[PDB]
Amino acid sequence: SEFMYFAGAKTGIYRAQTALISFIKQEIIQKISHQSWVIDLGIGKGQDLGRYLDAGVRHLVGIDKDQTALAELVYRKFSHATTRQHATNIYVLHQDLAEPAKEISEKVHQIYGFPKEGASSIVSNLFIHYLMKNTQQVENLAVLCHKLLQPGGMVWFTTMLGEQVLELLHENRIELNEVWEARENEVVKFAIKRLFKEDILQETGQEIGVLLPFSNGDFYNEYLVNTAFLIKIFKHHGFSLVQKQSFKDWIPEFQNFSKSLYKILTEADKTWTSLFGFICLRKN
Ligand SMILES: C[S@@+](CC[C@H](N)C(=O)[O-])C[C@H]1O[C@@H](n2cnc3c(N)ncnc32)[C@H](O)[C@@H]1O
Repeated sequence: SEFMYFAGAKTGIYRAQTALISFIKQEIIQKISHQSWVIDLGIGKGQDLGRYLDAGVRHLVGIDKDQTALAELVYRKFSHATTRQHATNIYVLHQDLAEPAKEISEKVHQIYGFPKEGASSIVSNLFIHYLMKNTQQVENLAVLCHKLLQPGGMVWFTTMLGEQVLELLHENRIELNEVWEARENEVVKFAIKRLFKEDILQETGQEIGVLLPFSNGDFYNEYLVNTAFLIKIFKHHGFSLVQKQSFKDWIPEFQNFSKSLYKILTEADKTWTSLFGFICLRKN
């Protein structure tokens, strides 16, 4: 009897760049070590689960809408055994995070043991763009974060930066349905398809297509995150900006965490990384 699985042959040109992203998420998640209640908005397949465990978070609440992803998080938890401090409890909530923030806050608060006052941190990595659809969706996101947090709680966001993408497209003179491409030794490494007519950054609703790597030109559409607009809506809802910084700024520390991968990062890697950034906000 035999079972065989053949993946497409895939080169390693994304080695160093994806190790940089992992290092960044780890340094961010390390900052909330041993907190009692941490909520993750858009937790997916649990890619950050190893990080949350290494940080000793005590109660992780992970919310996502994709039952398939969440099952992979369950398999990941139960395969792969752990025993390091003191053990994190995990609560997975299957929920569409575009629904009214009041309902989502009620379901979360009904999780056995969730604090009436609220959690200590909200983490969301590469998710908030799904909610940049229109003004109501951004307000909903800020009201949901306000309801789930205790005062002084913090929001730890990670996102593609819409200002930088628009600036990137303009400097390369990319018009409506055209594509910016990275290219390395004659292969398209990264790419962005412009899908907005406007030449000025809109609050909400501007789409681009990002190339999915190792596909044969499959582009997946996302909205642009206007971080100015995001931070401004969060300000209207009781949050102060704490920190806002490009992923490119972790590259020097990265040299101390694997000198090897540091030296292999290419100029296309650095340009792609520059499009992503961290944003910390605190509830007043
Ligand atoms: C880029 S992924 C991965 C997020 C994860 N924290 C990570 O860094 O890998 C974004 C996740 O957002 C989830 N998502 C997209 N739209 C959503 C919605 N309306 N409600 C809840 N989750 C959503 C997807 O299921 C996906 O797992």
